Amino acid sequence: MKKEKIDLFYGALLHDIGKVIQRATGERKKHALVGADWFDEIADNQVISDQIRYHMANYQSDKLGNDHLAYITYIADNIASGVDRRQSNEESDEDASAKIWDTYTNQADIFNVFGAQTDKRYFKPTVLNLKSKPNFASATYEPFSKGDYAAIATRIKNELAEFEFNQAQIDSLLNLFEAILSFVPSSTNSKEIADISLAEHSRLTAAFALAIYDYLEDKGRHNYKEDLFTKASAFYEEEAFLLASFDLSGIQDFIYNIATSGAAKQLKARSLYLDFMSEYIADSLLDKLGLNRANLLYVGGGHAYFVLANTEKTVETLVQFEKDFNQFLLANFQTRLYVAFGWGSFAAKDIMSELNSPESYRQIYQKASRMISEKKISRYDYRTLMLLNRGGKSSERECEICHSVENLVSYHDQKVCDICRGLYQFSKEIAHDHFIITENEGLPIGPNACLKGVAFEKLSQESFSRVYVKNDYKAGTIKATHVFVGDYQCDEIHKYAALSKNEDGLGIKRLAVVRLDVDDLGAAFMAGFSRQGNGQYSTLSRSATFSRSMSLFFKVYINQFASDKKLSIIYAGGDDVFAIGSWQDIIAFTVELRQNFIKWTNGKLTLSAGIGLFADKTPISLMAHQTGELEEAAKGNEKDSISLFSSDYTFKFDRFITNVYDDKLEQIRYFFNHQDERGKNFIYKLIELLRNYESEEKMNVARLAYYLTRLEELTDKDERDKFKQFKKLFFKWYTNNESDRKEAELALLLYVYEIRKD
Amino acid sequence: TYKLYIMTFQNAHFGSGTLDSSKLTFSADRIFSALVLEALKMGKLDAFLAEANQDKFTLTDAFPFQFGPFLPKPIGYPKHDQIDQSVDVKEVRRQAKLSKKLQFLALENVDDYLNGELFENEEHAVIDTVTKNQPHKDDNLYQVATTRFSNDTSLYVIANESDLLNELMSSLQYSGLGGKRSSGFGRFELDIQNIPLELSDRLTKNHSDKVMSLTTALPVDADLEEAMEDGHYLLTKSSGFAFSHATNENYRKQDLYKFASGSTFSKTFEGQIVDVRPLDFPHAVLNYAKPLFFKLE
Amino acid sequence: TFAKIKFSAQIRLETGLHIGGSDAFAAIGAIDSPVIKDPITNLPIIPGSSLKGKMRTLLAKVYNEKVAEKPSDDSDILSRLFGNSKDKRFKMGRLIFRDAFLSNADELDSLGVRSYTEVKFENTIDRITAEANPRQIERAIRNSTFDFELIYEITDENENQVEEDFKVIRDGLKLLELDYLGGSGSRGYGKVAFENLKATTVFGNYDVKTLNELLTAEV
Repeated sequence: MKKEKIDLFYGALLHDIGKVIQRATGERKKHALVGADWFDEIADNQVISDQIRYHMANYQSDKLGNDHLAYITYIADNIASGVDRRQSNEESDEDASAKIWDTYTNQADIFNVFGAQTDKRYFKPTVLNLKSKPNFASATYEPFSKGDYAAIATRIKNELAEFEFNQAQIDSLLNLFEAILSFVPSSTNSKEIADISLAEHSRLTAAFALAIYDYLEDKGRHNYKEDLFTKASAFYEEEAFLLASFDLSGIQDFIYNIATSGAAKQLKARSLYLDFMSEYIADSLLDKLGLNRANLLYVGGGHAYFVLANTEKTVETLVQFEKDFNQFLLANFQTRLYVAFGWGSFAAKDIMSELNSPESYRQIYQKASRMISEKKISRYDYRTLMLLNRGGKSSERECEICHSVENLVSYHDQKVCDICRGLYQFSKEIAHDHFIITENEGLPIGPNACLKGVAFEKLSQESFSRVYVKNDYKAGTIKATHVFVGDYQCDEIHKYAALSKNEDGLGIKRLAVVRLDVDDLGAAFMAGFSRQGNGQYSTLSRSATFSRSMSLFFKVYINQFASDKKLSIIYAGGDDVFAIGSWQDIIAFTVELRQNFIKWTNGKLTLSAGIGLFADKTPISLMAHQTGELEEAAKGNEKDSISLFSSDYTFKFDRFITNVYDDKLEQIRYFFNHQDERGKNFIYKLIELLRNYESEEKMNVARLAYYLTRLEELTDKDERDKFKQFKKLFFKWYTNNESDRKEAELALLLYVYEIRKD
Repeated sequence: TYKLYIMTFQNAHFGSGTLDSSKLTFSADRIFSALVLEALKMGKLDAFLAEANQDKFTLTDAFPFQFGPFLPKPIGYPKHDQIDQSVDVKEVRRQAKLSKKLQFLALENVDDYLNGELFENEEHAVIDTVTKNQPHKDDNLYQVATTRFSNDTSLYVIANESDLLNELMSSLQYSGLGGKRSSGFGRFELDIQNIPLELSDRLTKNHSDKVMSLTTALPVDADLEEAMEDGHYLLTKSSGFAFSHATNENYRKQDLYKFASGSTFSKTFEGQIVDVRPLDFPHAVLNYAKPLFFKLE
Repeated sequence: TFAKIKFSAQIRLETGLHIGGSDAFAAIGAIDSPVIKDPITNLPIIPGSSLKGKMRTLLAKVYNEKVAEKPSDDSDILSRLFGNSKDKRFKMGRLIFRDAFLSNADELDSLGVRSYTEVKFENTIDRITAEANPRQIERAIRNSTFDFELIYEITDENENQVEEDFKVIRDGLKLLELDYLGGSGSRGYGKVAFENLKATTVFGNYDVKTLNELLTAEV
């Protein structure tokens, strides 16, 4: 895109850095002036300087030309905050501004305005780091401190001292901004709620400024002052934006359908490959329109949302891009993968909290969702279907993994297709942190574009169009797009069955697969904030801060939750979590993740989990299928449930945590490490009497009283004055109700799996 | 369009691409192939081929039968014209998920599903996997998936009343249906029942209103356009290895993409007994794609 | 003549049977070595793969006249009934096995049993230190019966070998009574008997009177 668009984007993104400098230094000057002065100390660019200086249109508008870009940026800021700041009169009286602005308040938690009203929490402003322990919001973190922002300002100045404001560096700046201001409020107005990070605020301002620029360029309207300042109320009514989206169907089937050995390496490679396919689709769509990742609201799980200019050229470019990528998917994966695009026209007034209404903010999503659904139902036209059904191929042999016929090759005396071959090659390249896009080298990720994972030292010897860096907040020497995925891996999957044994040989030789899902994520996105304030809390900014909160929780933070655990996180994006490892570590990881989530979201969103146990060398597709069934069963238990190893042990998460994992299983490892192998068999008998209580209810209870008082006689002298507790304990667990019987059954089964020697 | 053939299974395996995958119900190409093999083993293959060449022969995918015929969910009718409600988004997403999970509806309320009503799936079969080994080479540990039915639930198809088809079904009931038939899977007991008066009046083949398909049928090239513009459908592969008693080596047959059930259309079409055989092959491989339709309000 | 004969019988166990299923598949079983069960009724079953494999192995020591490293260089007698994947003319056999479900759970309930399966406790004694390591194995109860039902298909250009195939099947069944069904049967598991072993024609027409009397005579 043009140099003018580059300058406009940079001015829109850097307009509120003066707020950061003002909070760090404690100066009493206006934030725009401080930002412009600080920018002039580090870069000689007049256009960005005046954009930062005059991003409030009330500040010396008469000195600015009618075609000046700040009249765009200004109104874009009004779009990003969600509130028309002209009506609040906060820019015209300094004395009132000193009493309205509460500068001693940190960023509020996004969940303070989510769901039912609860206690308020506030985030301590911290620089995001991959290895850091979580930054949970807290009501104690409300007071503001200058020392926290001192390091923020120092690092921002150090990174922007030698920054080049050109095209190729643009993406890296966004990463830097995400690294620093994700826990700093955009506005400290007492009348407003500071749940919006300045991070996303500046990204949204830049995206909307680009959209308005494209719209005005299409319509030939270059009098920005007249259109966006004098007639801003009229511009707010014009349907100026397109809420676009794409959905890629076939991700689960493509990832999990592996039939032979080597399924682990393929499985992780396909997960990374498909995430990068989604990222490349988003970035190539943005490149074709001359936009950048600032317009990307959310990417992940095959779902991506964008805010685009509402022009016929945008609709055309969307249709032709969708057709080209559908042709590419038909050529490379036949009908397994299919991308469907979506869009809905909306105005500025549909997302400002003071002007919009809840059902319109729902309908702007619903239009794109409905159109995506209709395109998903009717996929291919007559010509494509006829081309698919031409037949006429005499192939004796098939692919051993994905059963494809196209382009079969021999490799390690197996017969793989071209895609399988590329994925086997890429499985050794996933260890690198740099992934380039070439024209014919690597896994075909797009039209005349292939993805290749290349080490850093060889990057200077490779030809590419775009480069991606995985799990890095540091702006490297190479201008690269930064992506974050959950990729923790302790050992190989085929070793996890044997790794469940301890140093003493204790533990069953089994492995576990956990599938976890966030409950009603889509309902949370659509109307999770609409419960409070009569729906005044339904705007784009808070929904997309919710999206970034979940993204940082599930693509960066799960890697820290999985630290020091013998497991691998295969897929972690959006709401679906897939992990595989030793069964004890899998259970502990699931419980820890649930607890950290319930602490992160204040309790307002729950998970549902399925944990399937399997033996060594179990084919991965079967493990994924059975664990998906267990996850569905856990969902069926009014959600907020965990299902362990079959549907019969479905519990509420809090019940499993409080009563089973940390209560009964503890009060069984205890007493039952005090009994020999002769008395560690009654553990099987107590299981049968719990599985057979509905037969012979009252003599099954008697059979218990007897069998419990026999374990307490087969013991050892005074070791038996210690098993006098089990009898009293397991008796009441047996006699209370069915829920505690099931909990004791699961606890006994867990203990049996822990102490097994075979 | 004449009878309501019922097959009561105990264990079955309908592979969807792998030995460890088993669907609840099979498709009509599988049962047509089973009939072809039983007819050729009988020796009366030519008579069955001549019967299939006629336009009277109609077949449909197996559907669940639990005290009444079931029909596949009509893909393409979640339409808001009968589901327009003022409920919250949580309930809208819950009902959308419930309808997406739904695959089969009872006959007595199919039109009720078109009135905006929401129904849940019923317990028909449990799909479980069993591990087996070979105790002479200690490396093969293969998993087989099953479709063990319960609660007096059977499968049913709709077809013309023919003595050849009746005896073919009777020989099928001791030969199994799909999967590892010589291992304890696929066998069934057959029953012949009359089509209910609320169903036979709806099974149609030739008119120009809204028709929901009952067979995994690929239309002829002449009328695919009408299925493209105003047709809602799902695409299903039909790949696999072509069984053959004439070749030592197993040949993969051509992958063919049909229209699933129940795909909704605005007009009926004609099916194909498509030759999916590989080149230079001695005998044909017939893939049956011929639709039986259901009228909608 | 296209007919199908159905050898139906009641397999009565005479010792505890341990066919054995996957730990997490046949339900999560606390015992170390669970037996395979029905996924709904949770009653032990005898899968048709078990019977087919054991019968093929037993008749592989009699009707093979040689040795085979794989179940592909087998005799024509075994290939024609069980099937051979690499032979064009026997890509599927004439025998169709079925799972044998529990058929006398009522009789077992009337006798007074509480479970249709039992836990047998064994141990191994070290040959040097003379220390005993215990072990548990799950078995199906002795007097449990299962519905055996095996079908043999007679087609055209196949009536010449029928009088042989009959004998083969009979021999196999006899060997299944003289050997163990799947499990640790060299140590006493899995001894079975066939009761009411008779064959009837169920599709088409065939003479099974001589076969029926020889089923009771030769067994």
